[PDB]
Amino acid sequence: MLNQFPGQYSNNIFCFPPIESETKSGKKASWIICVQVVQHNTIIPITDEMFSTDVKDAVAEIFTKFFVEEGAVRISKMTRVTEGKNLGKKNATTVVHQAFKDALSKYNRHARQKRRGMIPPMLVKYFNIIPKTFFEEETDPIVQRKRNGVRAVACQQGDGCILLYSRTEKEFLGLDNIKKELKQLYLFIDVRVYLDGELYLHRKPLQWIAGQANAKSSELHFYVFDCFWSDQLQMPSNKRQQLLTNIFKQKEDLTFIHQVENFSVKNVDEALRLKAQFIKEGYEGAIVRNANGPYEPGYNNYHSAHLAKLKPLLDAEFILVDYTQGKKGKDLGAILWVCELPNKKRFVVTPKHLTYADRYALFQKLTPALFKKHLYGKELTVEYAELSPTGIPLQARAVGFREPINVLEII
Amino acid sequence: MLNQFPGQYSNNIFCFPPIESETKSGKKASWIICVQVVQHNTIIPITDEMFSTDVKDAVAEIFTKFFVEEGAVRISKMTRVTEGKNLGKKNATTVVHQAFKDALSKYNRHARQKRRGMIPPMLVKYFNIIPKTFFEEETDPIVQRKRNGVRAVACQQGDGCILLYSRTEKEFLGLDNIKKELKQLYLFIDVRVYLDGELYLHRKPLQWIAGQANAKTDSSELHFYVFDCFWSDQLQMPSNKRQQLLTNIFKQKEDLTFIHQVENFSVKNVDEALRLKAQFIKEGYEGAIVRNANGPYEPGYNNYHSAHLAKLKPLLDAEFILVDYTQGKKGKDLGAILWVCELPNKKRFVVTPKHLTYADRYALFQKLTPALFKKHLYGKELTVEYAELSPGIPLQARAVGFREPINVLEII
DNA sequence: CGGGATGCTGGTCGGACTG
DNA sequence: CAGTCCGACCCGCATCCCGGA
Ligand SMILES: Nc1ncnc2c1ncn2[C@@H]1O[C@H](COP(=O)(O)OP(=O)(O)OP(=O)(O)O)[C@@H](O)[C@H]1O
Ligand SMILES: Nc1ncnc2c1ncn2[C@@H]1O[C@H](COP(=O)(O)OP(=O)(O)OP(=O)(O)O)[C@@H](O)[C@H]1O
Ligand SMILES: [Cl-]
Repeated sequence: MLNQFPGQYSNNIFCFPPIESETKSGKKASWIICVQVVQHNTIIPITDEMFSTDVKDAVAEIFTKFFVEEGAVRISKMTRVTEGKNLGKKNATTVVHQAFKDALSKYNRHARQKRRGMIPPMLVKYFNIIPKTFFEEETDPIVQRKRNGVRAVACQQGDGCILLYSRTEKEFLGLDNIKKELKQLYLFIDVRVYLDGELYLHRKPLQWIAGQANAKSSELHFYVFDCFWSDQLQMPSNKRQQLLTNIFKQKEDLTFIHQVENFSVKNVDEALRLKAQFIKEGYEGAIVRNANGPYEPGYNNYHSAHLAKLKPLLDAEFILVDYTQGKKGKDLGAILWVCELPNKKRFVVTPKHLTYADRYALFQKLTPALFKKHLYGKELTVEYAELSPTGIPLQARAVGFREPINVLEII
Repeated sequence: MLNQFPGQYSNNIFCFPPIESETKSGKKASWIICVQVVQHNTIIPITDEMFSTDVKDAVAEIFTKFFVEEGAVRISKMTRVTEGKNLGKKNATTVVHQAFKDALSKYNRHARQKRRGMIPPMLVKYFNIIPKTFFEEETDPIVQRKRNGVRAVACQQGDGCILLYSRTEKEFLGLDNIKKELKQLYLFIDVRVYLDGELYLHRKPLQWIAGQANAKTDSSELHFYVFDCFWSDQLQMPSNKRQQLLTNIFKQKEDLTFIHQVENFSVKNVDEALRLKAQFIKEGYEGAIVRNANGPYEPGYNNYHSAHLAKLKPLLDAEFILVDYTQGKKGKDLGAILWVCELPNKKRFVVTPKHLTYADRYALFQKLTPALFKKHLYGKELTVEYAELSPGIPLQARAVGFREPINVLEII
């Protein structure tokens, strides 16, 4: 299929992307290679069918065009492809398909003769909250599913090696099914691009997925949800996702590598419905990306404020050790609980099922005495997001106690 | 030049190493490829001169031999090499040289069709001490120079990539001069081998060497000095055997410019080892490495240090505040005074008086008082020769002397 | 300095080859 | 007769050498 090759198609002539460079004189140079199909002294339009079956007396011609900054163009002689290769085998190529292969050959080699390490993948700062600025952009944010697998970044070392490394900046062993497909895909795409994704196979626990990724069965898939260039880390998230989609338009025959579906939302409610939907399809949640977010690598565990994860909260039990009130605004005068981690380190937990009138009334009517006799030392189940690395649970809310009490009635 | 190719030479026929395999029946199979040079219907001996100039009407013949466990041998047809390649260019090969290239081709491909990640480099436990067990082995230990550079392990990923990683298990950028030569060297050597060495360029500070190794834009001026090798499937292999394999690897290619084997020295006693250490310091190296002859390769998994290597280097210098004194507990150190300095973190450690006899250490610990020490030694600054920092206390610490010099034997 | 030619390794294809 | 080896064919990466500026 055409458009699997990089470049623009126009007036029946397909041209690969111009490769620009500087010369000794300091002027700008451009070099372009182009493919055309000639039958009966006529350039005919290129069709997807002629990649499977030849057309009678059609000849493919390849030529290059070269010119300095605002100078006259120079053309090469036409190399005529009149015949496919591996002509007897199942490897056989059509004339047209073989010409594009030779064109992409000369193109990739020209790029190599006239032209990179591991970058830590970007990390998500926000958790079940979407900053209002996400919907103040000219473009709507993107929503993606949140797969509970193992994270991996792909790149090509320039010598030709495909690098698959981890969130801990560690190269992966095995995954030959994926590295094989990445080697194929990198012939058709810019070799400097980093592909950022998740190793995963659906309906499988993370212990199994992490088991295959770390160990040295070729059954995992690679779901790419982002890309970036080392020299253009400020490129907006939106533009990075159009480029990523042009990369995957090229190859749709891949079996183990997949682009992650992108969803547009205009408000928080649209986003929370997609998060609901992905949980029922068995995923871990949703990812929200600001449309103008740059690529902020996670150097020294840095989290970007232009992504948000939408996940369900974790469950745990803690010992209630004290109570207090909120400080800021509406939370001022509203009661908060103080649980404690086994390290005697303590944290605030928010009553989830009480109105603000209750939180005000409860903090007014409670005494150190009545809390020592009825609440101290009780076990309290706490929905929380993450543990601050401090170990403190973040965004902690009290679901309820084991032994059920009504705190409104305590005397 | 012949011995640049793996295999044995005998009766004028060179044969590459047998590649063994299993069959469905479970019997052992062996496959061998061999090269011979025939002139006038006679196998003539292969010479290094035939790699630069052809011999008239000599033809090189390549053939394979294949046989199952204790079964009759099967022979292939002879592939005749009558002509070198790149015949007009400076790339030209002789007939004989071209045949060995084609043999090593079929050999490497057969090995690939019938057949690995980072392992943390092994770490040195002992410091300016050589255990007596090093000299109880059937073979004498090996001493090497200690280059103050950056450590690196080389291996080949099997797909064809050359991996150069660090002690931190992190792949290196740049070093194209070194990776280029490793790719050429790995055509002739077992592809399963790890080469363990040091990135270095002599008479240059470590800030510069580390500067070129870490950055992705080095000037391609560093060298790679290999001092060990290992196989993932045979980490119990004794140090001695690993160094012959390593030396056979480097016998092959001596044309390399950026890759070097580290000179091996035999010693029979501690004094022999310390003279080599002295000698390397005067040539500007950091010290010596001592390897027990039967030491396996123990990778530094959780910063694990192997008790079958020892470094011999000069000690570091520092100043600490004297805060207390005590005595030794074990044997000859019993009743002998020790000082107690303190790190800025208020953590304290024992320092040994270096220039006092044991009679002095006994007398001092008997005659000293908390009073006399609080008034003349407490809080003073004391220079301390030490080895390393315990992962923070200085280890093997010795007192050179104080800033303001006092004679502690005369304190009253 | 751009590119054809040459040779190399790794990939796939297809036809023996042999227990 | 089931892998099991291997020549053949392509292709990306090197180097060598000769136009092409
Ligand atoms: N489409 C996606 N976009 C971004 N991240 C995704 C996506 N699908 C799955 N993920 C995973 O979610 C993680 C979000 O980054 P974050 O810093 O939140 O990780 P974490 O909190 O340490 O791990 P977890 O999110 O599992 O608790 C990434 O590491 C990635 O592996
Ligand atoms: N011939 C050699 N054999 C072994 N190690 C060598 C040799 N030459 C230099 N070295 C270096 O000495 C180091 C000894 O390992 P060790 O665990 O003692 O390192 P370290 O103590 O953390 O670093 P340093 O030795 O610089 O203090 C190796 O990492 C290696 O880089
Ligand atoms: Cl040396």
